[PDB]
Amino acid sequence: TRISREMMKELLSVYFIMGSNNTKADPVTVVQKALKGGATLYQFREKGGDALTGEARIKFAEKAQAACREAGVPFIVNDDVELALNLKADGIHIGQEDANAKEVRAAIGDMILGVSAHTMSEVKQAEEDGADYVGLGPIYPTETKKDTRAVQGVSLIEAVRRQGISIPIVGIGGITIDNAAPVIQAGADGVSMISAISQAEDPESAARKFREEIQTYKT
Ligand SMILES: Cc1nc(C(=O)O)sc1CCOP(=O)(O)O
Ligand SMILES: C=C1C=NC(C(F)(F)F)=NC1=N
Repeated sequence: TRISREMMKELLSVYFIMGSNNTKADPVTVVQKALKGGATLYQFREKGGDALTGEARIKFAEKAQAACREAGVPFIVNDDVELALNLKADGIHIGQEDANAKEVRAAIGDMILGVSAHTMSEVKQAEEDGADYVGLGPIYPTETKKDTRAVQGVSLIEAVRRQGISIPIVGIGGITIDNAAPVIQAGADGVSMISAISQAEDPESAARKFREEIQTYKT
């Protein structure tokens, strides 16, 4: 069957997202350090300019997935349903324009399904379509993606919970160790980030601090 709501919420705690172009250091090493530090979930997101393509992309994906397996953390693939199926990934994350969530849910069996949502209606539709979790953002100003909607703070998260919507939620967009707390307090089940860890001088320590911080506010 699909993942349980309870387990999904635990996995979203410290959700690290990264592609080879999000760090000036060795990509594979940064991922391994994030996992060693405490990341509870990892998403393979290789996009933008200078992104790896073809065999080079697959090899990185395979290495990232191996680090995830060895750390006992699920491996999520961004957008590429075919790759997710080919690599036997633990899940897939899709956006609003990328595909038809209902069709993706049917094609991936019981894999974890994540959908990016930005409005109340999108959140409700995602759950109805079969999503196991929703990614809401950008919470704070970001420069890593540079193709996001306007910053929305934690007001939408609060509104969703106020209505009684219980779907697992992860916040994303400009999240740092210093602004993560309010996201959890608003009702999110975790925080997702790229730069806060990928560009940190000490990725392992960064993930560790996030782990402790999220644990504290979820308690
Ligand atoms: C991939 C992505 N999506 C966003 C959204 O708002 O949907 S924000 C984002 C990435 C931002 O990375 P960082 O943690 O470095 O700000
Ligand atoms: C654009 C995105 C928004 N949210 C998430 C996640 F945090 F994983 F839900 N991933 C993305 N790729």
